[PDB]
Amino acid sequence: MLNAWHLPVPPFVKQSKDQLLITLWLTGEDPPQRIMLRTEHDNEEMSVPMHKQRSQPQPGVTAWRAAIDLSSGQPRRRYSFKLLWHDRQRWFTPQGFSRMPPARLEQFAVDVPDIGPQWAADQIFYQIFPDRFARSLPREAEQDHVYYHHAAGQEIILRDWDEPVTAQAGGSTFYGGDLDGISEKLPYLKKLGVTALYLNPVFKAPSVHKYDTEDYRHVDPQFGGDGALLRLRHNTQQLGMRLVLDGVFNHSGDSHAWFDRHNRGTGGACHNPESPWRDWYSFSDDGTALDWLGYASLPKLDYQSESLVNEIYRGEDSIVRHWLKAPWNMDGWRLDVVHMLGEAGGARNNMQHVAGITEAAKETQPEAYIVGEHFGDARQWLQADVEDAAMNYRGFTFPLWGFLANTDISYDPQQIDAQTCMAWMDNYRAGLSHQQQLRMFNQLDSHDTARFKTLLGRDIARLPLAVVWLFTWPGVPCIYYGDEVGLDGKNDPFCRKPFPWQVEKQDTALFALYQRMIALRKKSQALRHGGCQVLYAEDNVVVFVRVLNQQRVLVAINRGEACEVVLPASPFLNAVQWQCKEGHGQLTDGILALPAISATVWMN
Amino acid sequence: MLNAWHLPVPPFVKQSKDQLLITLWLTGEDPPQRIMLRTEHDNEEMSVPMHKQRSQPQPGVTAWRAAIDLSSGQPRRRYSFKLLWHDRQRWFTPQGFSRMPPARLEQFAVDVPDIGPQWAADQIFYQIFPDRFARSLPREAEQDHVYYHHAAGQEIILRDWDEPVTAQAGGSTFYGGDLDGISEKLPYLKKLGVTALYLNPVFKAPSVHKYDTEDYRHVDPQFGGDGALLRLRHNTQQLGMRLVLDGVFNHSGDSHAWFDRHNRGTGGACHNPESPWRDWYSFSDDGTALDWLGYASLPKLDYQSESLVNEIYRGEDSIVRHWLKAPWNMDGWRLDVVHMLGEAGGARNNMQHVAGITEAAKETQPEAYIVGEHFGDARQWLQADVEDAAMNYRGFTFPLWGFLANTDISYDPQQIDAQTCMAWMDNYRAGLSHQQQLRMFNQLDSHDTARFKTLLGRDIARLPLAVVWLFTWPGVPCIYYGDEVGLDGKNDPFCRKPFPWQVEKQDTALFALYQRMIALRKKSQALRHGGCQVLYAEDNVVVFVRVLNQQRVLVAINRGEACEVVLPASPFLNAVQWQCKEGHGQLTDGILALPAISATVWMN
Repeated sequence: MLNAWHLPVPPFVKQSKDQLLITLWLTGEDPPQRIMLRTEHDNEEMSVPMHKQRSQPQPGVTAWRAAIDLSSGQPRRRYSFKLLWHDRQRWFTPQGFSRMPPARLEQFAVDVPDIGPQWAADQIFYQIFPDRFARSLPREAEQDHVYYHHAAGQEIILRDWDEPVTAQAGGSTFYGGDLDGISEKLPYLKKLGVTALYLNPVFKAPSVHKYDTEDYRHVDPQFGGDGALLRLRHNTQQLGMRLVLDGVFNHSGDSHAWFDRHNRGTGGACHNPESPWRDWYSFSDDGTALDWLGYASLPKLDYQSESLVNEIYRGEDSIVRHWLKAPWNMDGWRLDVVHMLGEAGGARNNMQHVAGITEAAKETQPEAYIVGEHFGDARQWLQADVEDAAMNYRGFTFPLWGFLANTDISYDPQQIDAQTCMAWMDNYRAGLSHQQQLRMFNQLDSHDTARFKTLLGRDIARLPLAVVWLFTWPGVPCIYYGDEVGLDGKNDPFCRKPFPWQVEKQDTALFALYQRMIALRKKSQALRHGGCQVLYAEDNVVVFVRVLNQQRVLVAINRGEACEVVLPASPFLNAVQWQCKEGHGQLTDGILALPAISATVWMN
Repeated sequence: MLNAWHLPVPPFVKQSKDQLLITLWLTGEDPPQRIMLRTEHDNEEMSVPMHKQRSQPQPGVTAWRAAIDLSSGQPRRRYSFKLLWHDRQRWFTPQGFSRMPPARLEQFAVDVPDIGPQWAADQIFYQIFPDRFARSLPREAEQDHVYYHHAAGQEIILRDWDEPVTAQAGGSTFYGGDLDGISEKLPYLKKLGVTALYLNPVFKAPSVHKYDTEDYRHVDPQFGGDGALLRLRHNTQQLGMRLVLDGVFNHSGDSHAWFDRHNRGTGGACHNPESPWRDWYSFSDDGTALDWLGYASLPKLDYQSESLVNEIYRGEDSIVRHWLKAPWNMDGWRLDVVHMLGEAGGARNNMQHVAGITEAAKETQPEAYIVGEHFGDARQWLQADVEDAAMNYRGFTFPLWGFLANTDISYDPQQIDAQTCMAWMDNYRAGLSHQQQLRMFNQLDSHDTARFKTLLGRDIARLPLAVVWLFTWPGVPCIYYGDEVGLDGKNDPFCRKPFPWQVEKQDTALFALYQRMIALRKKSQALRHGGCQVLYAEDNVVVFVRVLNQQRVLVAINRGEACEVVLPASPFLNAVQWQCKEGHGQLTDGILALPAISATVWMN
């Protein structure tokens, strides 16, 4: 049968002068007479005649080649292939063959004038909640003084690292980790192979999670000070590492001097109407203020105020540009409820202010990396390019919750197969250009979820496969602290367990795994900046290959008993050297040999 | 066998005080134990417990209902169905049952409150090409003068209606219609049933197509005039019709004041580099300016110039707000090539500007209708709200062109069946909110395409089907002058034939069909404001039903040999008297008898 193949990578996609080169493969009976290239000359769907080539790239398969003039027009290079017969018309797309013309999002793409974080196309990220990771040894008296969380109406519970995580006082209990404990654990990671840290809020606030911001310009004493951070910034800089912080620009805390709610100080918008920032926060007729999802702890921010927009991002000393310029030069920003930051306490002109910030950043740090917290379809925040990347909860994580753990984002039953999954994945990704696929924030769990291991329930044996998949899927992968060491926990406040540093607690078996796929990913041009074409997905087996100029990397997942599979022939499976790297399976003349519950990896 | 039914209009989607109340129908074995309703409060996907209903709408009907708070949240509310059992999970969306969680912009969607032109779905449209529609008997003094079409390098050619339209001298052959000739044939239309006019380029231009606007502030002397455009308005206003003007806004004409590519103007940006209008266009280094698809006559305009931006839309007497104010009170615009409007002679910040002109058109005419010329996917723009609607070429016309004519957008080679077609149509709808689906500007061909009749080739037989479709599928129809009287043509120089007024040349049979359809559409709540669900999709047959509260309307086409059909049962299929309004299919209890090339229709 006729089959065609194309990936948005160099083998095909090769830049020469002001002409990008898109190439396609054709292998089968009744070939088309002509092929066209439907691209977007500056938002105008056109069609360019592709040429057949005397020279055959691999035998029995012909290659067809055309141009996209790059000297003019927008940077996103969108395109697709129109195969023509005399009576028949079949379309070839990322999502594969089609008979009905596809959508603009669902098509191969490339950011030829890529001006986005190019770094972070080859990184592993490590997520840490500073209060549950590492307690430093010389502790300033201000890091253990007990204070009152007015928000919760109780004083904070200082605890000894080894005390249990209780249901009570969830957001108020403190073990005492600090940026001095991460600046103390800068070696542990380097050896593990982490290359970049994602840092939860480290600005003055009352909670243990510090999302009820109280000032955006200074670091909490409990977390440390502008002192603890100047260190973790400078000390990481040497070791190659990268540092991105957590911001909350959708809301501050009812204790911020901006919207004081406890009369603990002065100037607050809550119980004082002529506050200079009374229009910076929204209040109804009844006068109570607009808080995030009924948490009185989190006053909503109204960006209609021209002044707010100066404090947050526009003005030269904006909170955004602030942590991104001298003396910090932080590596970028994480967006808290990025799809909720708007005006009149709603998402009014949300894309306006989201788009806004990322401009401001980009005048400060042209190379800075900006991530959206989208638990659902996040396509357009990114179709629009208001962000460099989006925490890939939809495209990567939740898809593995259904397949491997049999559950969804709301912890209900979810029965899917490999076929359903690989479609779901391939579909979302299809909406993103290749250079867009590569910067995604694909992780497996986080402080907003249970620990992944604890979700798998009775299939805990599958955790590997998940950690094997995590490093071969396109994008930037991340590791929430405690995961590499086989940590556990249900949802908050139990997914925030203190780290065990006594080897008698770690599952070092796991820890090895990271390192290998961590190193192998760094050894691989393929698994970092390479395309991906799903090769087999049905029932309980999954198979794909990352690909660049000559490097190829196959994978095979099985969520079932061991088995064999017939990889339909493919030009990707004719590599010169099937050098096994990971797993315990063997590829023998196109038949795949998998142990049960396997996650295998080949390479050249 | 489990199955479910829902469409975004009442009885299901029914407003109630400060709460929209959503309901879902269910038939089949193994009913699900719980159902949750996923809505978006400010881009936040939550869950709304559905309760089953005590009073079962019909026999074999279980119904579940829940609430959507309107006191907050954003206008267009997206929603979808998550059916839960104890172990599997099913999602219900427009496109039906599915296993994947639904895309955000494919979920059911309702605008409450509504913003755009509501009276829009109520219209039927007549699209007029002035110089080739109606020549007013009392010709003006200069209405018959001939000049030098520099753009063409020849003098413009004067001609009378019955002359054959020639290929050569495409932009120069003039037959003599005007705005008064339109006004005097308003009898002809009010008979046809039309309620609003789409008036193609009508501002001063030396060509015939008037895309090279040469004075945006006056009506051309050969196409009517300021007084004539205020007469045709006076009539429509009294007769009760609506007149929408065309906004040729991505570019100006190369003989226009602002560019003066001819040495017959002053200050023109072509051969005067310091002219205050140099930044109104982008140029290259060989002096070349950015010309619209290489046609020097329409230099593209550089929208990064604030100077232009007040002239076109932001400014008070901007060209946009001018004709939407006294004295002209136009009812809105049609933005020819609206997608390529942007900065650096390209689409840089395209969506920013499109919304700007559409925003300037409302601020003046709060009830304005703004429509963009989109030959392809307009989805992302429509999800932005930057256009109330658009020429629905890919959302109606082309789907139909594949099925009924077996042709594409640039190539004839194309074969589809009813199922392939119908998904295409449901897809594009899913991405569109209902308040917009009814506002989508359905037509079958136009001044930039080949005449439908000539596309049909040897299968002219099906023209009836299509005509039914045009008025019965959701959205507003726009009968392009000519096709009602069976006018022919082929391309941009042949698809604008002069309207034939001789009864003996008109296919009056065709005219009849329109009238009926137009009237049927005018009588029905359904065909204007009501939901639509395809009920059967196979090969040559398509069966669909528009629905509202109690009113129903069946339709059924068969572009092939006649046959019988096994109509799947449905809760809409208990109509009290399906009184045949058109077609010679007769319906016997869910068995449908469809004659060949039939366009049958019922109603109750």
